[PDB]
Amino acid sequence: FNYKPTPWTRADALKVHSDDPTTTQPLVDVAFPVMSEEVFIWDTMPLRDFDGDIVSVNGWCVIFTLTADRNTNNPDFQDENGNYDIKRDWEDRHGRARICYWYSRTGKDWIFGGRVMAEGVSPTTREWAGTPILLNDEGDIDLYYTCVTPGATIAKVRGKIVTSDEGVSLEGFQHVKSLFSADGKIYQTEEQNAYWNFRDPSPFIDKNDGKLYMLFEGNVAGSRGTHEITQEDMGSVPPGYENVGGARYQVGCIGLAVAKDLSGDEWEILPPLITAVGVNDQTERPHFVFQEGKYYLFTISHKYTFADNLTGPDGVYGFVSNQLTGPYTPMNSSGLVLGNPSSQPFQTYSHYVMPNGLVTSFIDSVPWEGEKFRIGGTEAPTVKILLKGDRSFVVDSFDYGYIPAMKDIILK
Ligand SMILES: OC[C@H]1O[C@@](CO)(OC[C@H]2O[C@](O)(CO)[C@@H](O)[C@@H]2O)[C@@H](O)[C@@H]1O
Ligand SMILES: [Zn+2]
Ligand SMILES: [Zn+2]
Repeated sequence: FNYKPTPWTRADALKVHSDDPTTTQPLVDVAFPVMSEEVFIWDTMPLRDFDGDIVSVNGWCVIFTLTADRNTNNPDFQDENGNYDIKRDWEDRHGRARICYWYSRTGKDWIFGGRVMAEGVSPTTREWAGTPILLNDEGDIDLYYTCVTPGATIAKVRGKIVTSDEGVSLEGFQHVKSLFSADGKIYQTEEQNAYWNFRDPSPFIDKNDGKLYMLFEGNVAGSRGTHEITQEDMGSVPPGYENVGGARYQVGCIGLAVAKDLSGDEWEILPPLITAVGVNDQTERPHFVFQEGKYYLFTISHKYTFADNLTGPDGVYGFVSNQLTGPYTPMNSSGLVLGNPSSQPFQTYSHYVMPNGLVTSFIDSVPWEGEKFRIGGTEAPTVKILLKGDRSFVVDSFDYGYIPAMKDIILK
């Protein structure tokens, strides 16, 4: 606990630039293909090891997805004229979220595997995002995920992957351990704020101290509307930029916890690494890339969760430090790493930057015709970025849902 969070300040957010082609996702084809007519996917969680490397097993790449049925022929998802309401179906998906797995030898053209957990295993019906960790070369996996409604609880469930020449099976994801919820002194609770953010575990082992940590999305503790916007939250804003409007309502942070030992069954909540008080309510899906001795800390956020008199695109923001606990500097001087183009501002979401520079996202909403839009619920084209010191550059584009492994684990 002997470090201070690094604030992402109003001054930093004033540097955010939409449509910088070095930090903008290429336009999604409005005629994009869909990976499944039966299911929607969104948040995609590649199988990884404790350092962030994407791993295949016996040559099979694996992804875990937040997943819901498409209610195309479900009377309950017809409007008053009896027609399928894809918008209502898509916006309802959060309440229906389940974690499923897919597999592929190529890192694309994913084969559907089905549910990770049998219905009823998850303490909450909703299964929200986290990270699947391959623990060893015996195929043991810990899926860290979020249990939502009632409350918001980071949890884990341990199972096994089995492979053959024809595919992959997941087995034994039967026992969920609840790890922790918001505490109220460091991280905001439901009691303090009905709209509190607490989700998306991303565990890692730090070789500098050998300890098992996790990132997660939180908010800074305190009753909704009471937070002080400090000079450190402002940063060095220019003349005329002192009016923050209702910015005290935006209190996102990247939380950190440490495991009592490497089993990861017991956790100690620590101060956050990044705070965005007066800047953004949502620093979602925090994840590291460890490169050239540096800590690259990425988080996803929304245009519409910026505080008054700031703005930026939906997409991936990031920070870099030489030390786990900071100080951090914003990537590309503003924080923005990969934003949606302003002509298709909601085309993709849940950007996830992998250590190979590949960034996956799902297709959300693309402008279609007049005021119509197309809903995705399918993978977006993967983007490749280069990380160079405290800057990033878009340098290539790949197929829809291309998420190759960085190394292949041979099971024993
Ligand atoms: O009906 C609109 C609704 O359907 C989807 C299904 O993916 O789009 C279908 C729409 O896309 C084309 O196939 C073009 O690619 C059209 O021929 C068809 O009408 C959703 O994306 C959309 O919300
Ligand atoms: Zn590794
Ligand atoms: Zn082993």
